[PDB]
Parts: sequence; C-alpha cells; structure tokens
Amino acid sequence: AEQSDKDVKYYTLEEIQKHKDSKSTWVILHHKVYDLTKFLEEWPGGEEVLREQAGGDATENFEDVGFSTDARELSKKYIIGELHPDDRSKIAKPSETL
Repeated sequence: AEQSDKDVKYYTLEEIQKHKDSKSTWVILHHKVYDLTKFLEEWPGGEEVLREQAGGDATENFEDVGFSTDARELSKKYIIGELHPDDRSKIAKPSETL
C-alpha cells in the first residue's frame, strides 16, 4: 500500500529489456524511469520505433524516436518512477535495445 513505490516506483532495466509490446515500453535518463508507453500514443502512434530500444536512454533519445524539442518536457511529465541504481549500470550497454 504505502511502500516507496507509492511515491516513486522501483523499476529494473531487466523488466524494460523484455520490450515486445506497446505497454512494455519505458526509457531511463540515468536513474529514473519514464512511461514511454503513454508517450508513443501521443504523437508517433507507432511503438515499434522506440519500443525496440525501450530502456536505452531518455536524456537525448526521447527526441530521436519521439517528438521534436517538445519530447524533452513531454517525457519529463511522464515520470513513472526510478530505475534501480544497480540495473541501470548492469545493462548499461544493452544488446537487444541500443
């Protein structure tokens, strides 16, 4: 009920690496995870381009596959939680993501 996830949700990068669906789509800037599954429904309407690399990056990457310069603030408002400090560094060089 009132765990840490009630405030800020604890994600693994490993979870996001299993990206073969539109709802299984998130991006990480460093140590926080963003809800990219809502973000794909906004402008591009095609998960495939950003879902293939869900969990790769957010910092500059949300603008690559997502929107124009809009993609900066539009992803930041979709903050879903934090990515685990060990997982972001574990799969820091992701094979089936980039």
